[PDB]
Formats: sequence, structure tokens, C-alpha cells
Amino acid sequence: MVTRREPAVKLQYAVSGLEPLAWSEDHRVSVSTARSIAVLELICDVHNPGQDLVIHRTSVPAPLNSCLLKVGSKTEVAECKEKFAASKDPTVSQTFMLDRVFNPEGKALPPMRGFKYTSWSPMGCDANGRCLLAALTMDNRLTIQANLNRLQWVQLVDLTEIYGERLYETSYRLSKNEAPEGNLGDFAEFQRRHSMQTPVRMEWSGICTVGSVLLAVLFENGNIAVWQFQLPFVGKESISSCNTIESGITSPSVLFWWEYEHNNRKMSGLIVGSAFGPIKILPVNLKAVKGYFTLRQPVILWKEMDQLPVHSIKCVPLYHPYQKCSCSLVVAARGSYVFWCLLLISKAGLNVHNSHVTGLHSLPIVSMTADKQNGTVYTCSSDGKVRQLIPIFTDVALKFEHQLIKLSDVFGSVRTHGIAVSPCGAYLAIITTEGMINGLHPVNKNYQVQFVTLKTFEEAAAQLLESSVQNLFKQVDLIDLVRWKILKDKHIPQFLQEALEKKIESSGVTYFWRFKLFLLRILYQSMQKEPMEEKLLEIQGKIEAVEMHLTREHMKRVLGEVYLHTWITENTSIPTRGLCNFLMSDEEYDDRTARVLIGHISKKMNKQTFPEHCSLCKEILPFTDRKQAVCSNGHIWLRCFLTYQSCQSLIYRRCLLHDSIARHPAPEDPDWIKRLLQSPCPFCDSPVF
Amino acid sequence: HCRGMAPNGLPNHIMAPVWKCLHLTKDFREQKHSYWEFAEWIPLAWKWHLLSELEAAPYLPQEEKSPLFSVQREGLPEDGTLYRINRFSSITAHPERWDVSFFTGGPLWALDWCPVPEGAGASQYVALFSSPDMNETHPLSQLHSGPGLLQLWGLGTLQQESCPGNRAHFVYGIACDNGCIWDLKFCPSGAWELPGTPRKAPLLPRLGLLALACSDGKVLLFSLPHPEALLAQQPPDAVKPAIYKVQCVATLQVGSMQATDPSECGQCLSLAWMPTRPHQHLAAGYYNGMVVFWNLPTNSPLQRIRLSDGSLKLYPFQCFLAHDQAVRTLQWCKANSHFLVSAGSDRKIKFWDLRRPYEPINSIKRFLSTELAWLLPYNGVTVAQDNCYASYGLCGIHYIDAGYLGFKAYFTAPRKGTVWSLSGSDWLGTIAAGDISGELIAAILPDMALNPINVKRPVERRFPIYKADLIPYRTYTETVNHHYLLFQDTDLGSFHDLLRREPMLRMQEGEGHSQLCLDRLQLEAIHKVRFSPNLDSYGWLVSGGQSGLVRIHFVRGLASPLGHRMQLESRAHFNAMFQ
DNA sequence: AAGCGACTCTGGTGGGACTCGAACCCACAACCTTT
Ligand SMILES: [Zn+2]
Ligand SMILES: [Zn+2]
Repeated sequence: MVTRREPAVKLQYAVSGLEPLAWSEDHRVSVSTARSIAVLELICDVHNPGQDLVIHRTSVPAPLNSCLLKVGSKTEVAECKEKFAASKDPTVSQTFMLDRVFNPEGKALPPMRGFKYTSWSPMGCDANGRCLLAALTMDNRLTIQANLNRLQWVQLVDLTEIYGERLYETSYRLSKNEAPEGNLGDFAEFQRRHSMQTPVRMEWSGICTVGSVLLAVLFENGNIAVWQFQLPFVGKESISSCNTIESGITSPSVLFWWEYEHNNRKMSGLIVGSAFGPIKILPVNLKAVKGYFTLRQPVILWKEMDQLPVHSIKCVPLYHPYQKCSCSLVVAARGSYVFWCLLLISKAGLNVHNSHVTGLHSLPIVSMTADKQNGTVYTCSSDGKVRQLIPIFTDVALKFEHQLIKLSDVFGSVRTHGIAVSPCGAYLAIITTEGMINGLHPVNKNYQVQFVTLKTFEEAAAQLLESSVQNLFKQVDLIDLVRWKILKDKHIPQFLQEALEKKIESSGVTYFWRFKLFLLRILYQSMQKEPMEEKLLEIQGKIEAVEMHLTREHMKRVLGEVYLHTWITENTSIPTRGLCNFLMSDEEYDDRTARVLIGHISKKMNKQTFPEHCSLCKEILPFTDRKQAVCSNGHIWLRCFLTYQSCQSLIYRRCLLHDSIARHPAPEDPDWIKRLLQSPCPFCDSPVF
Repeated sequence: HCRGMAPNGLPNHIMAPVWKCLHLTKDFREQKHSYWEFAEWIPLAWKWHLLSELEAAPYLPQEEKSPLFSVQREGLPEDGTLYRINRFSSITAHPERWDVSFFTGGPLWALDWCPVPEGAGASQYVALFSSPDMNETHPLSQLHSGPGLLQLWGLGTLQQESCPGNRAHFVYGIACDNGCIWDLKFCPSGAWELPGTPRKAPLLPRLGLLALACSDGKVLLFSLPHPEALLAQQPPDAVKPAIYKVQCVATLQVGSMQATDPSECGQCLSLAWMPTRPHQHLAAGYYNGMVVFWNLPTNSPLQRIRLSDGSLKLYPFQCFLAHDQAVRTLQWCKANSHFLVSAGSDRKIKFWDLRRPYEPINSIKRFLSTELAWLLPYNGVTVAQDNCYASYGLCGIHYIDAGYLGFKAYFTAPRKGTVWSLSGSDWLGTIAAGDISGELIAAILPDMALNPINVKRPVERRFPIYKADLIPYRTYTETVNHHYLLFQDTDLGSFHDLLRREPMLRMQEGEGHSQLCLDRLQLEAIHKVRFSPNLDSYGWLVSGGQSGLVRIHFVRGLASPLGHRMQLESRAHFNAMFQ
């Protein structure tokens, strides 16, 4: 099942921080690194035959300026630092001088501007369709980053700045009379004012429903700030609130959002893990969305205080087949063990089962990830050992079964610093480093992200055909397995071709036409991008047949919206008469329902033409062709594929795969097409940007 | 500032940090040591099986008599006799200078003082390991697991009335089937109790609690009985080199409760107990570059299991990959136990925040560090080095700020050879260091709150304690049959006229101009140094090396009225509390 | 006078970068080289 994909992504700088590899819902991979976040984007390239993973590389640069936490007035903080450095007591003086939280940049101290942690949002958070990146530097600067154009990541906000202002304006007291205002000349209060705003780790909720999303930021003292962001997020304007709750957990270590669904009742809470062992779920009471609701009472998952640190927590929803209901599996890496707990609401109330699956590794777990679709957990340690860890249902709760993954058989002697499954568990990405050469240390240390398969092409094909999401972008990792096979063997395997025809014959939903279009385009690449020329010309014709189909079905949707909404001159943002003539133009298209739709429209349409003009000419564009429009006197404009207006703008929204184009929405556009412009393109799901 | 000459002949500004360190150490121990810990782990005599003479013989180190040697003492007449002493035997203390040599049967590779609560006035002991064969040398990349012996040597109470005519006594040893021992660390405080403690016959009053780092890659924890309790419990007719086979309190090793897959970690190369009450954690540095911690009181079935013999096995609560290479030395911060420094054979010194192990507080790259010392009062660390990468003559001993104060590294002592071992006396604020050249020196640090670049000249702050010289008279036998060791000892009574006295000129001619010695064993080499951690005997120092001789010295010139008064204060308090 | 703490001041070497010296490689014209 496991073989390597041939790309290895070489990294320029040392990998840095906690759980340093993440693979987003958006199939971008981020490596937190001492001088950047390396961001690797999986493209299912349909325009080239190169069998590799086509990885586009971009990065978030480290900050240029160190993040001094605001603990007092700019003079009083300097007076306090001077006091503690001068303190004749060995304990106070060295406690101050060694804790880099108080000395984020110094004389001989090295800067800590590299990244501690990174956490992708869900998809849909950006101003585009994409997900945002939360990025935490080791000097405690917490930022939210976006890649609005493809080239340059941009900081949308700094949350460490804002929270420091919030605290300063409340004298660092969260409850208005909870204590006297402490003397900042007390090192206990000085340390406290630092501790209460030093972020440990951070995680995004799901989308909440104007959409919203929550970011919980966990501080060294066990405070959690729950930020609420308005969507689409664009900056400080989008921060809808910040509310801080007190966990009371001593030495928090890790954080995750529990989210649950049974009997059509939504519930949610935060699961928090201590550095000393225990794991507990907190009611996030302070919130203002109506759709979500909070845990009734705290529930303790592990109480033991055994001092194994909870290095990681993941949660996956599972349909339990014997209890015949929705349940939630929590797994946590604690030392060299995976704590697991299965939470299952029943008529008996919340039923809780927990255990440790044991004997996994002879060293602490360095990273963990779960296949969200099945709960298969992968765990890793500096041995270069990865272990697949399968949940098997039991009449109540689970048992875990596990087996080692023989990474040494594919990479040789290696250290593994992190792992991440792709969103569909098609690939395991893995940070690797040169290992012990028969007990010799490696003379030189270079980091690489490397990739191994976890599923065969035939399992990927089966999962793509019986797809739940029916969405090529969400499944673009499984798609890359199908791409790799077809490029390698230069034909579509018979069972897939027959099964896809059966799905098209029976269901026929535009997902299966988009899937057929993908196979044909990769096939056309595979045969060198004479009978071979006839074969190329043949399948180029077949691509056009399905590509025209996906167009005509989308044209019918556009006309559908135009018909259902108010027929008013705001229609000028759509070339309605052009589409009417085009869509009925040929008896090559059978659909009587489209022709009657055009009948109703053409009966209601005005006789006034309102033609589209080429701006450089103010001469009409006849709507001759799908891809593009041309005027007399020689100009060419790309047409949009969402609306069909021509892109005469100096800026327009090109698909991630460049298969397709769309306009930016204008304020002149009505809401019902400002909606439509946010669609994925008809030829592939992808962000059109 | 302060001015004039101290009564020992050093300038007052050179002595002023030394006197300051006495009070700082006493206050620290009052706050953060304790008088009792680990009450569960009292020695049980039925776990101390005495091996017979024919059972013990495989464990005994193999040299039966020392090399021939002679000791010259500055300002005394030349004795001229060659001494030689049997394995497990000692020369008598010099009647005026109280130095003692004793022979352990093999080259010494671990050594520590038994800690005693200040004011107890107890009998003082050292634990040490001397390798079986002079010619053995062990590859780091491979586990060993051979047979060896841990030795406990009693030094007496070391009071001025007791020192003339003193001798070291081999009180007992433990047969160890776990290979050679690379580090020894006693529990810093709370392990000792009075030898007269009433305990029923199975239970023996505890002398101490001791961690062994094995080349077998595991740490062994022994609670030690007072010798008188064993000898009264032992039959009187037994052979006097009492070699016991002892079940541990616990075996400490890297693993998980069902992972049989053997650890990458390899040999265990360094130890550090947590410096502060209740000392509940023990750290170890490993060949694979990990630092490992065990939570010794742990009840958890994920960390504690009881073996069929009733001893515990402990699996670690935390590990992290500190270095790209063997972690050759650890020091744990006394002033705040969240911080630890470790140095590796990738020759980086890394300072750690144990709350945040993913990134060191500071890495400073240096020469190939052999040992660290982290004295209580100073933010930085003192580094002994292997010379293989330093520029010629720029190797030596360096003090290195942890980095907030931002001072440049202070070159406290130039050395030609690699300094194998170093220790800082918290009571004195001084370091002593031992060289492949077989020279032992001490150096007094300036008050490292103040920028060392204004130190006019470091040489006035250091002096030699002894140098061993081979005199003709490569295998060990090929050396000893042809050479004897000339130990040259300084007059430590005072530092008057220091730089004009012969041993300083000999040392300064050693610095720079002298040359490395190869194509012989280096029988001259010193391998360990330890200043006394105890307030009683705080001025005493022990060292040893490839000769298998071990030498005890008293730096009379730094023992001074403030410490003598502080001893007597603590003596009176202890006698008032425990009776 | 006698001394402290900056501030240069006189010399020695290492880190990474880079010149160094060599053989190896092209393709052609010269002609030795063969029945
Ligand atoms: Zn035109
Ligand atoms: Zn597209």
C-alpha cells in the first residue's frame, strides 16, 4: 500500500516548533520553519505530463521586528526589567534573565522570530474561497496570514498587538474587581502579566452560521481567548469579538474544538490538555452565535496527573455501527502513548469510554494525525518509525489495532520530525532527516518533506466513484493518484472507464462529467501531450464534447437564476440574449427544458438589444464563441465562465488550474449574481480567486 | 569596589566574590534543599547479598598494585622514596598538609562526593568507578554490558583534629553487571540520615541515594546503607573487601510499557538530578542526542512497573532530542529548575527551558566541550573543552554567559591539553579542572554580574594544585615497568607571592609553550575532579585518572574565617535539632 | 602617588568563499598508415 511519490521538497532552513507539519483542507502543506513557513500547494496539473506531484512553493516570511509583550507603561516596564536584572538574589535575577518571554530580543541572545505553530482555518474563510493561515512566532507574535494574489502572503491582522491593548485598557484584570491592581514592581505580577498573554497553541472552530469562525488562543496561564471572526475575513474590521475564558488547568499544553451532532442537536466545547497529563473538555460559554451551543458541564477525559505531556489532540466523528449512532473519537498523544476516548450520547446520556493504546513507540510521540474520514491514526517518533493505528468497533466503543510502517524500506536511515495525512488520506506527507548510519551520526543535517502513498489507485478510484462530497477539489489528493496511474500507463483502466460510464448513465450529475473531463485531459497529456495524431485529435474532440456539456449545463443555471429573479435592466450584467441564441443554436443539444426556459425568457425579454461594447472601440461583441469575444477592427477579450460578460477589466479572477476565468463582482451587480460569482468554475472545482 | 590584600595574600577584590558565595549558597540550601526525601527507599539488608571471595573476583579491577609514584610538596624537603600501594589501600595523610593518595585498581571514570546536610559533621565518603583494565577503551556507538564494580570509599570526618594520620577506607563495593559507569550523581539532599537512627534489623540507616549511568544504556538507582549497619549485620568472619551484589531501588531506562523495540539511545553518557527540593526528577544525556527525564516517585502504571524481584522499572515521562551528537554533559540550573544546560559533541552549548523544549533559550557554538559547570550565583556556565578544534594555544577553560548580560566569553584559564573534567564549588565560587597533561588547577571567577572585559589579567586568579609527571625509570605494563609518577603538590596554605613561586612559573611555562604527548599511554592523565559539595569539608577536593590513583587535597588558602564561622553556626544548629 | 575603567592598540588565526592547477573533452586537419 505504501510507496513514495517521487518529489522530495528540500527545505532551506531548520524545521521549528510544535507539530511543525500541517496539511490543510485546501491541500496546501505548511512547514513551520526557523525563518519562514514553507507552503506547498498540491496542483492536479492537467496541462503537463510530468508524473511528479506538481507542488507550487510559496512562503510566509518571518517578521522583521520582535514582539515585545505590553505589560505596562513604556517607562515602568524598563524600570522593572532593570530592577530584576540587578536583583542580588540568584533566583529572581536568573528567573528573569533566562525566560526569553521577558527577553524576546537581546544583546547576545539569538532572535526567536521563527514560527512556533501554524493552524489552517477551514476553507471559505479568506476573501477568496480559500482558507486562512494562523501563524504563531516563538516570540509570541500571533498573526493571521492570507495569499490574496498567488505570489505574496500578506498579514491581515496581528492578534498579539490587539490583545495587549485590550488587556492594558482593563489594567490586565479580566473581571473588573477580581483582584486589586497588582504592583508591576512585583515580579509575580510582572511574570503574571507576561504569562496571561503568552500564547501556547491555537485552533479554529468549524464555520458557524453571514458566516463566522472562532479562533481559540491558549495562554501559559490557562486563559483562552476565543476570537470570533466575521466572514469573509479581510482584517481587523472582521474581528467581531474577543472573549476570554479561564480554564483553570495548570500548564495547558494543547487545544482542540469538540463539535458534535446527534438527534439534530448541535453542541460544542473546547478540549484542553495539560502539560502534566490531564485532559478535560470546557464549556465555551461566552459566545454570541445562535446556531452553535455549548457543553452543559465540564467533562474530565483523563484525571491522572501522571506528568506525561499531552503533546497532541485530534477528534474525528464516527458513525458507530453497533450503537448505530453518531459518536466522537478523541485521540491524544501523551508521552509515547495514544490516549483515546470515545464519546457517545445515548438515551442513557453521554456514555464515555477511554483507554491507552500501548506499546507503540520506544520514544515519545513527536507527531500524530488522524484520517478524519475513518479515524485511522498515524503516529511518529524520532526513531523514524511511523505506525498505522486502526479503530475497530466493538459492541460498545472501540479497540485499536496497529502495525508499523516500514519507512526505512523506502527512505533508508531517517529521522522523522512530523507527519500529516492528506485530507482524503491518499498521501502521508512526512518531514525527514538523515538518520543514524549503523550507529554513526550523520555529519550534515538537511530537512526534506517527503511523501508516501497510503492508498492504491484502485481504492482511490472506488472512493472517487462512491464519493460523498462529489467534489473534485476536496478529493484532489485521490485525483492525483488517478492522474499518476493514467500518466504512468497511458490508458484509462477498463473498470474505471466502465464504472464512470455507468455513473454517468445513471446519475449523470455534473461531478461525474467533471470527473470524465479530468480523465480525458490527463490521457491527452499522457500520449505525448499517424494514428497517434488521430488518437490525439479524437480525444481532443471528446474533451470538447464534455467541455461543451459542462458549459451548456452551467448556461442553463445562469438562465435559471435570471428567470427566477426579477427581470430588470440589472440583467445587463448578463448577456442573456446571447446565451439564449447560443444555447438553442443547434439541434446538437437536445434539452427541451432549456428551450422552453429560453421560450419563457425570450417571451419576457425586451426587444432592446443593449449590446456589449469593446471598450477600446465602442463596437459590439456578437457573442460568437464560448471562450472569448472578438469585435470588428481586431480585439479579443476572454469571456467569463460564471457570468458570460467579457473580462475587459485590468484585473480578473483566474482559476487555480487556469482552466477558467471569472469577473470580480462589482457594486453594480445584484446580490443573486454576487452569489453566482462566488461559485467554483464549471470545469473543475477550484478557487477562481 | 574593595581594596588591599586579603589575609591569604590575594587581593580583596579577587577574594570578595569568594566570600560572597558562602552566604548565597547557605541561603539557597536553606530555601531549596531538604533534610529528608524518598522515605520509601530505605536500604534493606536482605537485598545486600555479600559475594564470597571467589564470587567477587570477576568484578574486582585487575591491577593489584598502583604504579610506583612519589609526591613532592612545595617548600618541604624532597622525600625521595617511591610509594606503591595495593588495590583498595591508601597512604597515610601527610601530617601537615593532609593530602591522601589511594589506589582503586583501574583508571577512574566516574567520581562523586556523598552529600551530607550542612552542620552534620558526618563521616565523608566518595563513590567512584575505576575501569577494570588499564588498556580497555570502549566505542561509544556500541552497548557494552560487561561486569564492573562501583566503589564506596570513606574519607573520615575531615576535621582538623582528625586529618593528621587519616586514611581512606574501602567500606564496600557493588558488583555491577551493567558495563562501565560513565557518571555518578548522588541525590543532592534529603537522602542522608544519622547513622544512629533507630531502625529494625532489616532496615539500615541510609547514607545516601545514588544514580549510576551505565554504558548498558540504563540508569541504576541505589539507596546506600551506612557501613556500620552492614558490618554489624554481616557475619564478622567475612572477607574485608566486602563486595555486595545488590538489587536496585529501580532501573531507569528508555522505553514504553509494551514496546520491545530496543531504544536507539545507546549508551547513557550523563546524569543530572533536579537541583531543588524534592529532587523528584532525574535527567540523563544519551549517545543518540536525547535528553531523558524520569519522575522517580511516579505511581502511574505507564511509568512504574515492579519486577518479580520487587525492584521497580521506570520509563521516562519526557524526552527531547537536544543534540545532533552524543550529549556528553548536563548541568541543571540550581536557581530555577525550569532551566537546564546541555553540551554535545557537536560542540554546541545549548540552554533549555524545560517548559518549552522545542527551541533552546540559546545555542552558542564552541569547541568540543568535555564538561560543564553551572555555579549557583552566575547566569553563565563554565566549559572545559577538547582542544582538537581550537586554535593552538587558544584552547582552555572558558566561562560563557547565558546571554542576557551579553558579555564576551571569559577565557579563565589557557590549557594545552584537553581538560577532561571540571567542577565548581558553590561555597568557594571557584572551579578546578584536570588535564591530559596531568595538571590540576583552580581558578577564581570574577563576580560575573560585572563585565569580564575589565578583568585586567586572568592569570592572577588561577593557580596549580598539582601536576603529575612521568619520570622514566603503548601498553600500561610497558609504561609502569619503565616510568614512575612524580606528583608535584603546591603549598595551598596561602597565595602569598603567588606568581613568583615555583609552581606558578612551572604552570605558566606549561601554558603556551609545552607540547602534547603521544605514543605513550597518557598514564599521567587526570579524568575527574570534584570540589566538596558539603559545608563540612567545603575546602576539600578529590581527583583521579588513568593511574587509578585518587588524590584528596585541602585548599587551605580558600578555607577562611567566614566559612569556619558558618560551619560552627551550622554545627550548633544541627546539634540543637537532631539528637 | 596609587589605582579603576574604559578605549584603543599590537599581533595570530579560522570561516566560508574563492582562486588554483591539473586532467579531461571536441572536432577538426594532418598523415601516417593500410591492401
Ligand atoms: Zn475592439
Ligand atoms: Zn477551473
